[PDB]
Amino acid sequence: SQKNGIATLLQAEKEAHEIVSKARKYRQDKLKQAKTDAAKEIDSYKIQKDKE
Amino acid sequence: LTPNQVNDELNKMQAFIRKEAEEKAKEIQLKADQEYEIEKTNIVRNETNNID
Amino acid sequence: EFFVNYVTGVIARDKVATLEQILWRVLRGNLFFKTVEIEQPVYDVKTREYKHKNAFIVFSHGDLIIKRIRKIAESLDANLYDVDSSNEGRSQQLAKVNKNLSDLYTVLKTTSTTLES
Amino acid sequence: AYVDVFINWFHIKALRVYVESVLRYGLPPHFNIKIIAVPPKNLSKCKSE
Repeated sequence: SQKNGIATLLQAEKEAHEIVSKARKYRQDKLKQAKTDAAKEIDSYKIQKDKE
Repeated sequence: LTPNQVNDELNKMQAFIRKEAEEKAKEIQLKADQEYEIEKTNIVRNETNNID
Repeated sequence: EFFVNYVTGVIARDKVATLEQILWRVLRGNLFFKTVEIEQPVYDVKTREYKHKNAFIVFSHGDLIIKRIRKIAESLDANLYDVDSSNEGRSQQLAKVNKNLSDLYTVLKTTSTTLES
Repeated sequence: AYVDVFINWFHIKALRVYVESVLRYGLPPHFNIKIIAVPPKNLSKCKSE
């Protein structure tokens, strides 16, 4: 009516932006985690085979 | 004017926004963990091939 | 006063209750209806009268359903109004409307003297 | 075929109301619900109350 929007739709916009950012950061940082762990695994195997 | 819709509008709004975000979270988790797994599979074969 | 789906349009002054009940139905016991009668009634061309008209303001979660909303409104009576859920863009709308407002009124007085003479 | 379609014939409307109530009213999950089982010839009678 008067300013119920000020609260309700402000909350809706903030929550929408927060959840989309949450998904984006989750997928991003999980990809980076996969890449870093992959680097670690390849380094470990490389040093193993070099020692052999 | 109408009290019950006032009461339940944001209740249902947030509950279903969170159900949608739960589907989103499970989707991002599934795809990013699959990326993790397939990436490890990709790197291990490459390193093993090279040093073999 | 308010309260990505909000809609706005002209609603017949008399038929406001008909719309309110149609909403009562279509949205199945969930509504946020805010309307005020428009002072200084206006003209028209479909019936060509100094008609008595009102406007509407409603919010709800339906995104695709608004197809039916706008379709029924226009088929009965509606004027599309891209609006803003706050008063910030209110200033932008005031500016853009005032642009043409500053000059609109010329048309008549300009047209007068030529045909007169 | 008749006995088979029997159950779903009204399961459909069961779910219909199951969802119509929730979207209509009240908290999401559940509410009291029941099935009316009465002899005939009192339709408007019952409908009044």
